[PDB]
Amino acid sequence: ALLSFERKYRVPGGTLVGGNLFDFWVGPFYVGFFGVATFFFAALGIILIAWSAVLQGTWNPQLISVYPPALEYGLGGAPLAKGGLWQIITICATGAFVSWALREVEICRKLGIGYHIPFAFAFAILAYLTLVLFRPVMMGAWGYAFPYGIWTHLDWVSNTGYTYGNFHYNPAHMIAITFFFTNALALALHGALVLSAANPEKGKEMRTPDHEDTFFRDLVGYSIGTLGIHRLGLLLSLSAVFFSALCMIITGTIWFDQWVDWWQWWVKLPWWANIPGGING
Amino acid sequence: NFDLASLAIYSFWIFLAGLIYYLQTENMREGYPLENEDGTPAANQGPFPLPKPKTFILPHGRGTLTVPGPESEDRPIALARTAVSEGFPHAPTGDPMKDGVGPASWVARRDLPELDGHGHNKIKPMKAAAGFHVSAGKNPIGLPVRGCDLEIAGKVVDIWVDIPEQMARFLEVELKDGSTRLLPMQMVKVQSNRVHVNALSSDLFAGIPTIKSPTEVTLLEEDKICGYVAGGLMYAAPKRKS
Amino acid sequence: AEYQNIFTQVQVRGPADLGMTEDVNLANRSGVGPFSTLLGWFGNAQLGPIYLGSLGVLSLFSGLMWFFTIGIWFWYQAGWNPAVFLRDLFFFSLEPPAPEYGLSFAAPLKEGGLWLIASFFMFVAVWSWWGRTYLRAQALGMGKHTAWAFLSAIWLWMVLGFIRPILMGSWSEAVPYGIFSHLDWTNNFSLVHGNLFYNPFHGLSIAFLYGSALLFAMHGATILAVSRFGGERELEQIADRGTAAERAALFWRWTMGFNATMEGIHRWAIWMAVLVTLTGGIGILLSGTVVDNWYVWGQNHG
Ligand code: BCL
Ligand code: BCL
Ligand code: BCL
Ligand code: BCL
Ligand SMILES: CC[C@H]1c2cc3[nH]c4c(c3C)C(=O)[C@H](C(=O)OC)c4c3nc(cc4[nH]c(cc(n2)[C@@H]1C)c(C(C)=O)c4C)[C@@H](C)[C@@H]3CCC(=O)OC/C=C(\C)CCC[C@H](C)CCC[C@H](C)CCCC(C)C
Ligand SMILES: CC[C@H]1c2cc3[nH]c4c(c3C)C(=O)[C@H](C(=O)OC)c4c3nc(cc4[nH]c(cc(n2)[C@@H]1C)c(C(C)=O)c4C)[C@@H](C)[C@@H]3CCC(=O)OC/C=C(\C)CCC[C@H](C)CCC[C@H](C)CCCC(C)C
Ligand SMILES: COC1=C(OC)C(=O)C(C/C=C(\C)CC/C=C(\C)CC/C=C(\C)CC/C=C(\C)CC/C=C(\C)CC/C=C(\C)CC/C=C(/C)CC/C=C(\C)CC/C=C(\C)CCC=C(C)C)=C(C)C1=O
Ligand SMILES: COC(C)(C)C(=O)C/C=C(\C)CC/C=C(\C)CC/C=C(\C)CCCC/C(C)=C/CC[C@H](C)CC/C=C(\C)CCC=C(C)C
Ligand SMILES: CCCCCCCC/C=C/CCCCCCCC(=O)OC[C@@H](O)COP(=O)(O)O
Ligand SMILES: CCCCCCCC/C=C/CCCCCCCC(=O)OC[C@@H](O)COP(=O)(O)O
Ligand SMILES: CCCCCCCC/C=C/CCCCCCCC(=O)OC[C@H](O)CO
Ligand SMILES: CCCCCCCCCCCC[N+](C)(C)[O-]
Ligand SMILES: CCCCCCCCCCCC[N+](C)(C)[O-]
Ligand SMILES: CCCCCCCCCCCC
Ligand SMILES: CCCCCCCCCCCC
Ligand SMILES: [Fe+3]
Repeated sequence: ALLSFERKYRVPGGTLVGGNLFDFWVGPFYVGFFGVATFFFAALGIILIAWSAVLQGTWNPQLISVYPPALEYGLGGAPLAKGGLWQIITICATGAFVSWALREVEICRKLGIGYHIPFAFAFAILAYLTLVLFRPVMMGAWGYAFPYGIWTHLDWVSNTGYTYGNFHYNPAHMIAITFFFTNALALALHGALVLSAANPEKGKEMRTPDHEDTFFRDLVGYSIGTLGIHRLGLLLSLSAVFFSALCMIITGTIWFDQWVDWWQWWVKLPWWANIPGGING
Repeated sequence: NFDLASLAIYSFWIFLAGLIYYLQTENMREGYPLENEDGTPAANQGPFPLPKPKTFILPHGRGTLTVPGPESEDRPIALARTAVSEGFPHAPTGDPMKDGVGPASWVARRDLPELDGHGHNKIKPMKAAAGFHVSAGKNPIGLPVRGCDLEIAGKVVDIWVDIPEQMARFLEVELKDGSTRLLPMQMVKVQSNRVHVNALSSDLFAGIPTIKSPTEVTLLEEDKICGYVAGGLMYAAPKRKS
Repeated sequence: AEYQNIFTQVQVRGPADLGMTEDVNLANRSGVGPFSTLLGWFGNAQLGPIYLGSLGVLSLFSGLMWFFTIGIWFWYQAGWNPAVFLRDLFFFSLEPPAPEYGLSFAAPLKEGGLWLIASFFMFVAVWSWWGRTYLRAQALGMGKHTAWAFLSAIWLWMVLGFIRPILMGSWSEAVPYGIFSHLDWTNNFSLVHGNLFYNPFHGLSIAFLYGSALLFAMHGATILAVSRFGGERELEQIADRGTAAERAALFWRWTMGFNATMEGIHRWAIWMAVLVTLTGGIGILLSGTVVDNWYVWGQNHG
């Protein structure tokens, strides 16, 4: 089934691999070679999760957890039930994520649009790889990575954070959080602005983009504009995930203490470290 | 075991499901009902119903829009089925750039210019926009325009500006025969000595659709222009050198 | 390397846009400020004008008072020493009254009274700012979506500083005014309540915060990818669908099986973001009033 305007876009071409072999749709879904590759990695990764759920002995999805190998295995291979399934699932998940991004590229080419979307998606893949590949390898063991379970991966977050005191004090973590908050603020503002112009007061005609700019200038003295707000949204969400990965790649590799210590440099500079009173004297 | 927190979280999940059903139906106001590839309505429309119609009152006396409503392309589509079963590409029967299919597609928008809040034309050539000038970066005007065949197609003679947003939207380019075409700002590179256009070779510039007026561009025209230029990425690829 | 439309290539400038008039009292609009070429590479270069009526003046006054009340306390904690001020700036904290004072407004100045005074100023500043977001939209004849969405952020702030302390019986449950101290407060809150990761409303709040970054990345990228067809002119694309809106929709339909409309994506957007603080506020509201231990509560409900 097609959207009413869809037929004229459903032309051949745009594939990166395989010519017209996989150039077709299943329902709404475009396939392409990397659609086949995505299905392959996804199916196999989901089978292994099923296998690992049998080894664990439960069908409850809230209890299934696929753990990486013990720290003593270092960066080596592990037996399937002792961390090996986690290793293979990580390969499958990586394969599926990258295949997904390349399928998006093919869709971009067939439609003649820019490649922004798979480019933005790559930041998320990078952040995933920071936690399961880059940081574990830099620390020397797969077991520093997180487990694949709904609740166990939260326990991992809490365990990892409190290892370094209050993780709040990690300064890259502060910047990332600021981007996450500012993004959600910008998203609420942007969705509200457009809807308030398309759906004005009762008894009114549709507003114009000029009304959107006037509203924001009246409110705060500046309107970033219709193009700028979508550039800003892209930059805010990507910068949040960039500093997220930065704040984790440096933890346990170039920094091993409680993060509150990082600021204690500012506290004990020699020209005021000893001034009595305040908080630090 | 039914404390107030359990009541709250169960309640939220009921609300969220209703919110999702509402959001999905709101997003079916264009393009639905689904059709078969022959254009007849599809048997399986999914589990969400069409939303009841809503009306927008367009500013400046342009009428009303009611969605959803009976849909129509209002243009011929030069494509042919390549398979009895559904799911396969439809192939161009003619010249897809000139016929406006695939990534060269355009939509039959109203043949009227977009207006600003005051009812004046939103997009005007700089040479008719009192006060407007380049303020930073390379002024392209008078630069030579170069296509993906590394040949020269013409020179920049004006900039078409979004007045309300103070933004360059189109380069007006004069061709060897003395006529002009609009080029989308988003599809060009302003360099120190030239404007480079990767999407088209020099000899496909004259096929860019033309506008009826030297001082305004309609919504229909913008779509034809932008669709044509973007379609060069797939359909001018033979003439894309190095 | 193809133009990506992340930064403007060529900036253009015209006479300053003084804005739509509608029912705006033009007496209260400022003049136009300077154009910023630096800002003009990313968005609009024009600064101002701004609207400053009674509510905006009341809001800025209350807000400065709030700021200055915290600052005076910070100077007092620094023994009036400017070097101690800069050195320990992030460590100063204006804390709420001690639990002994309950909900009384009779705490001495240096033992929580200044906190109550600051909180009063911040309460007036935020609520009058809220009234401003409503009246600025009303004066242009716009929907009230911005005021409604702002109420969601206000809800979480009201729960943290005011509604939960009241239900608990003590101002000492409220959040201190300090850079580091309010981070310490946040961490202690989770520890005292048995691990906030097991508060399901916290989990939901995180899914929408992540979901908001997911969605703005998707939407901002989509619009930039179709800006070569004028896709950012979203209002006229709502009133008269163009190939930008069609290609945007078809990208996502072919990718994940369904899609939005130009109007409808902004309904996904507003709800994704407001649900962050809506659910968050409920999660905090229930902590200590109804649930003492989220982990233990979690174990007895699966
Ligand atoms: C949600 C659970 C916690 C909490 C947990 C965290 C954590 C964890 C972090 C922050 C961070 C910050 N939080 Mg806090 N925060 C809470 C409630 C608040 C409230 C409030 C009204 O309730 C305020 C004003 C703040 C303020 C702030 C900022 C100092 C900073 C970045 C916010 C941001 O991105 O804004 C988006 C909005 C904008 C960017 C617009 C401009 C806003 C300006 C910057 C806010 C100014 C506040 C204050 C006047 C600044 C003084 C600066 C000088 C020291 C004088 N938090 C509650 C209690 N908050 C991060 C940080 O950097 O901490 C040091 C951080 O890591
Ligand atoms: C007690 C715990 C500690 C702490 C310890 C940590 C630790 C430890 C880490 C963080 C990290 C993060 N923390 Mg912290 N953190 C604390 C308190 C906070 C507070 C707060 C209000 O107090 C906030 C706002 C944050 C905020 C954040 C973010 C900056 C960041 C998570 C986002 C991210 O990385 O996304 C990145 C996005 C992804 C990883 C998603 C990738 C998705 C992939 C590409 C695709 C998936 C596809 C899927 C399988 C397919 C599904 C198919 C469909 C179902 C059909 N923290 C406390 C102090 N925090 C994390 C971080 O930075 O990671 C880099 C991290 O590891
Ligand atoms: C990013 C920083 C930390 C981390 C910290 C946290 C914290 C802290 C929390 C979560 C929460 C969640 N995280 Mg986690 N999480 C990390 C990495 C991941 C990865 C991954 C492959 O990288 C995935 C898929 C998830 C997935 C999840 C969900 C179960 C849940 C809500 C996410 C959400 O809505 O996001 C936004 C995305 C969307 C709204 C789109 C939909 C995405 C869907 C819902 C994901 C489903 C995945 C499915 C369960 C697994 C695959 C099934 C296949 C059939 C094999 N996390 C890393 C280690 N995550 C929250 C929770 O409630 O956990 C119980 C929570 O409180
Ligand atoms: C040890 C720390 C604890 C923890 C303790 C808490 C606590 C405590 C709280 C949160 C809350 C939040 N947590 Mg938690 N959190 C932890 C781990 C995490 C992790 C992670 C990866 O580990 C993540 C991603 C998060 C994420 C989040 C957010 C989803 C949520 C805050 C939403 C928001 O936008 O607030 C930011 C928005 C606001 C505070 C609203 C502000 C609105 C007002 C009106 C603004 C006034 C501005 C003022 C006037 C200044 C103006 C300046 C001028 C403009 C210049 N937490 C661990 C388990 N978390 C909050 C929540 O809702 O919990 C359910 C909360 O209170
Ligand atoms: C970089 C900014 C943000 C971002 C952006 C972003 N995400 C994106 C995109 C973009 C631009 C897409 O185009 C793409 C998409 O298609 O969205 C609809 C995607 C997407 N982001 C997704 C999820 C997601 N994004 C997240 C985050 C973010 N995405 C960032 C905050 C998060 C979290 C936790 O924050 C999640 C869960 C998907 C909906 C989608 C990618 C879909 C995909 O890759 O499909 C192929 C894979 C499969 C069909 C299944 C693979 C299964 C594995 C083999 C087995 C399971 C492995 C897994 C590790 C188990 C995990 C257990 C958990 C409990 C830990
Ligand atoms: C949907 C949830 C998200 C959300 C939404 C949201 N916030 C909002 C809104 C919405 C929909 C608004 O409409 C409103 C707004 O006006 O935005 C422009 C607001 C807003 N959210 C703000 C902040 C904010 N929101 C946050 C969070 C969130 N907001 C969530 C993530 C956070 C945090 C901690 O994450 C912060 C810090 C403000 C920018 C604004 C509310 C303004 C307000 O209430 O002001 C009252 C106080 C004053 C006017 C004076 C304060 C005193 C200071 C010394 C400043 C004044 C000095 C000088 C005049 C200005 C100088 C500094 C620079 C700005 C130049
Ligand atoms: C302005 O613009 C905008 C829009 O638009 C106008 C938009 O919309 C959007 C989009 C945004 C929204 C719609 C808002 C809502 C979205 C969110 C809230 C974000 C959260 C997203 C989700 C939670 C959904 C995620 C779901 C996913 C990831 C998809 C699930 C995946 C599947 C169910 C299957 C995946 C399909 C695969 C693997 C690809 C290949 C397809 C297959 C089915 C596999 C291949 C099968 C085979 C091998 C069989 C082959 C058969 C053969 C050989 C025989 C021949 C067959 C024939 C019959 C032809 C945005 C941003 C936008 O800003
Ligand atoms: C040179 O220095 C000068 C003097 C110029 C300065 O001004 C220096 C200024 C500073 C150093 C600024 C310092 C400011 C900060 C560090 C701000 C940090 C603040 C936070 C991190 C805020 C955390 C959260 C705050 C909260 C949750 C506030 C809650 C407010 C309540 C909702 C209000 C409830 C109302 C009450 C209790 C009053 C009741 C009265 C009624 C009428 C209802
Ligand atoms: C036990 C149940 C607890 C929760 C109770 C409700 C659960 C079921 C509700 C689900 C549906 C929620 C729909 C929310 C959005 C409704 C918006 C609407 O229809 O009216 C606003 C209106 O201006 C139109 O918006 P605009 O056109 O943008 O002004
Ligand atoms: C006591 C302090 C807390 C007050 C209440 C806290 C919870 C408030 C929650 C607010 C979120 C509301 C939904 C946000 C999106 C709005 C979508 C919508 O449809 O809004 C209705 C509005 O279009 C009606 O028409 P207009 O007013 O003309 O725009
Ligand atoms: C004196 C000037 C000082 C200015 C200080 C700003 C105040 C702080 C707000 C930041 C949020 C900015 C996010 C912008 C969100 C705008 C939402 C939107 O869609 O705007 C698009 C454009 O404005 C349609 O005309
Ligand atoms: C986690 C939030 C995602 C909710 C997903 C809602 C799915 C909508 C599916 C609608 C199907 C549309 N279709 C294919 C019939 O056209
Ligand atoms: C408005 C968009 C809807 C997105 C739906 C996201 C679903 C996330 C579910 C996370 C589960 C949290 N918890 C604690 C209830 O399990
Ligand atoms: C035995 C070593 C394999 C452990 C798993 C490594 C993770 C793979 C990352 C992506 C590779 C394509
Ligand atoms: C939370 C999981 C959301 C997954 C939704 C996928 C729906 C695909 C719709 C296509 C049906 C033909
Ligand atoms: Fe938008």
